[PDB]
Amino acid sequence: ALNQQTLAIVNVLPTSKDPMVYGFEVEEKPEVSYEDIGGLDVQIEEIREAVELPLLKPELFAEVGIEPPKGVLLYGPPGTGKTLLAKAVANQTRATF
Amino acid sequence: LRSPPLLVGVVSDILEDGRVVVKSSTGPKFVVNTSQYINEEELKPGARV
Amino acid sequence: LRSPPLLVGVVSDILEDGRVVVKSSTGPKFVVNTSQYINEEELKPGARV
Amino acid sequence: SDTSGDREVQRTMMQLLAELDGFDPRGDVKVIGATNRIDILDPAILRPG
Ligand SMILES: Nc1ncnc2c1ncn2[C@@H]1O[C@H](COP(=O)(O)OP(=O)(O)OP(=O)(O)O)[C@@H](O)[C@H]1O
Ligand SMILES: [Mg+2]
Repeated sequence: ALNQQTLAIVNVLPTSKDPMVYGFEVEEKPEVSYEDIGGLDVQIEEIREAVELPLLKPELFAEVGIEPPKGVLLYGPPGTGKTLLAKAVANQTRATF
Repeated sequence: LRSPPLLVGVVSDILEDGRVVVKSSTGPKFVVNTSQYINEEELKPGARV
Repeated sequence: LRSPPLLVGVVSDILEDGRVVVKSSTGPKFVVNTSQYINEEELKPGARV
Repeated sequence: SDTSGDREVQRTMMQLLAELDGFDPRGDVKVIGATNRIDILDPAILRPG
């Protein structure tokens, strides 16, 4: 931050980049939450092993000596669901979605 | 008519110093200070102000 | 901090008559004549000043 | 793929699939969609939810 009058170095800011709506949105709360876990239930679980399990139990991955997955690619015909899925799993972890 | 214009710009980030970084439409980005009519609830990053 | 902002130019051209065309970082170029602290021996092309 | 008359209109279509009902909640839309055939429309508009 600088004083505009004379270009004086006032106080060093936060580097904070330019995230506006971009990253700021965190929604994971209802409608879609962890009482919408009716599926397609193996497909939801796969997400949990990949994602929640290294977050919550990060140490199991050391014991075995692997890395956790880098991503869970959900795809399918529309409406069947994958908006579903992603949001419930996020709500359970409660992290930076 | 002689009352002045007020500058529209869009909120880049929120500073936790009581300040708001606003990326103005001017071209520069300005660090500006809140007023009593400003509150965190109605601000968002993406807030025209 | 209050000091007049010493704007940066890059010796974009030079002349043997005292004048040195500095492309200023504002956008445009200026032709300015250098002080007695700095000399035209010190001013080579590519020299940020 | 490898068109611009039927590529670009598909990446603004992919945006729609996905904004009209997507991530974002609800509100009060209720989007009234209107069309002349369902025989040259994407199967996501065609289905309910
Ligand atoms: N298994 C499910 N049970 C109930 N509701 C579901 C289920 N799967 C999806 N839905 C709901 O169906 C509605 C419409 O589907 P949505 O657009 O969310 O899906 P998608 O397969 O991720 O889509 P697109 O391909 O269009 O991006 C939503 O309200 C969503 O929560
Ligand atoms: Mg979807």
